[PDB]
Amino acid sequence: IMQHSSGFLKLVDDAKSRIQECSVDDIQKMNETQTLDGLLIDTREESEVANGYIPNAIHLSKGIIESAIESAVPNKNQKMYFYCGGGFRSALVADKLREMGYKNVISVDGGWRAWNAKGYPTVSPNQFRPNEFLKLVNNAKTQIKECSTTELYNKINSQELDGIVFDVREDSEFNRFHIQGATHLSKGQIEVKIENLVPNKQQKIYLYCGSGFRSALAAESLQHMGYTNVVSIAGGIKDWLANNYPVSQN
Amino acid sequence: KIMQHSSGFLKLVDDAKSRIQECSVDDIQKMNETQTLDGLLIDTREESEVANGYIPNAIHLSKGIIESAIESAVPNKNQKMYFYCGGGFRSALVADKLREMGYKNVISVDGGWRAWNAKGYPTVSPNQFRPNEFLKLVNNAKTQIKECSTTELYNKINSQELDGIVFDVREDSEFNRFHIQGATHLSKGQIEVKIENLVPNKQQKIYLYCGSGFRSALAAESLQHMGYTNVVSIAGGIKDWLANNYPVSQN
Ligand SMILES: [Mg+2]
Ligand SMILES: [Mg+2]
Ligand SMILES: [Mg+2]
Repeated sequence: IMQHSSGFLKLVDDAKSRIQECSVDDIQKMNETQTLDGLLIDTREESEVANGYIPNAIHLSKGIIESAIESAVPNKNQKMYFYCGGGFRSALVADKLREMGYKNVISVDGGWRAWNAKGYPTVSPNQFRPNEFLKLVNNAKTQIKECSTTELYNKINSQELDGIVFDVREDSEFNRFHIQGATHLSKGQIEVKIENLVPNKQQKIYLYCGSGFRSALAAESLQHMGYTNVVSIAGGIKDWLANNYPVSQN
Repeated sequence: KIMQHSSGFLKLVDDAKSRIQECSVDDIQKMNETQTLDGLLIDTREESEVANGYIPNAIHLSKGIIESAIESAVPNKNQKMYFYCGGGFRSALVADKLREMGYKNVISVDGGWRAWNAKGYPTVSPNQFRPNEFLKLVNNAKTQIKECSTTELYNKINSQELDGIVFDVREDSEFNRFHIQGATHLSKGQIEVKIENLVPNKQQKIYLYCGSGFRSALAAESLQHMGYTNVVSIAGGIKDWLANNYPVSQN
């Protein structure tokens, strides 16, 4: 039960005179039918969104949204739906973004209170899993060969390395540190560059990333190109560091 | 940049292009020029490529990281997204992979950055970027409000001459890291909701600070619209406080 004060609500009433609102029903119907046609933006505090949020939502708090929106959503025509606890703070957000030139903004009347008053589905932050990414990764792992960090490190340390090692992380990740002697070939660029770099498609190639996941996807892709001896390092450089294996910076 | 793409890569690209929708760089340019862009415009190139310039209205999600990031960054599987790369080839692989994950409202920009520049269309450098509308709002607020320096606030606190209530209007995570000793956390998000209960006397002197002086200026302007007549924003924020080697507090 909120006890909103008169001066706050005067600001809210003024904002609501200028911005478009929709119902929680509109959001729920678009969610259920997979027809949501804008960004759905939770403007509540970090401590509020930790207790659950509306499906398909992203977080940009009212406190930071003006300072962040032009970098995060440069397109002034982008359709955006805002909600907060009760439909009042989100009206102020939509009106400020309208003032900045984002006119395709909608505030969700009633907000989180109305959403839960109708019993609509919610999600916890702890519940989030990148399910489709992990499905793609498991799809790749079924098709490829993998090798542990211990097996690779033991080969390197024993001067029995039997393949080329590529770090398929981003520039910034590789630059901070990498497995010593690894060659940087980002997953973004690997299919473009591999045939010029490694024309022998039977050459043994080890790929690693942060976790074993991006490298598995990259290895599947190289197999589609006819590379027959690609190996992904299970657990990636995270598992490598967990085993206290060493890393190097250029 | 003249590219020499290998046959194996282009077979993958041909397979991807057979399953995804493409548009032209003209379509992107026409939507940009008329402010009618109707989806996210996503540059899938490497960090080192985007650092040399990019297409207006674009955001960056490299092909290397996009599958690992998309469900957190764009949870809505119906979100319309346009992808571009150097030449329309990597971006087709990206669009096809996101389609495989259930993001069907995806389009690859045929010809990519190379066709964009071949037609002489406008580009942005990363160093050109300025949050112009945010800075306009801040200057808008500063015109109307009172400000004082970090040194004025510091001297007042250390003289036991503190004449106002001090609010940190940053986010939860920022306040919990460290704050000016004794300041009450009242986020800019919640300040209008809570201020009348915490400060019923609208002539009570109130100091607001944030990281830079920018959010507190916006918050101070909003408090004035509610009839608070003695709000003061700390120019330069807690960054200028630290710049003067003034100490901070946890808990
Ligand atoms: Mg596959
Ligand atoms: Mg104003
Ligand atoms: Mg404290």
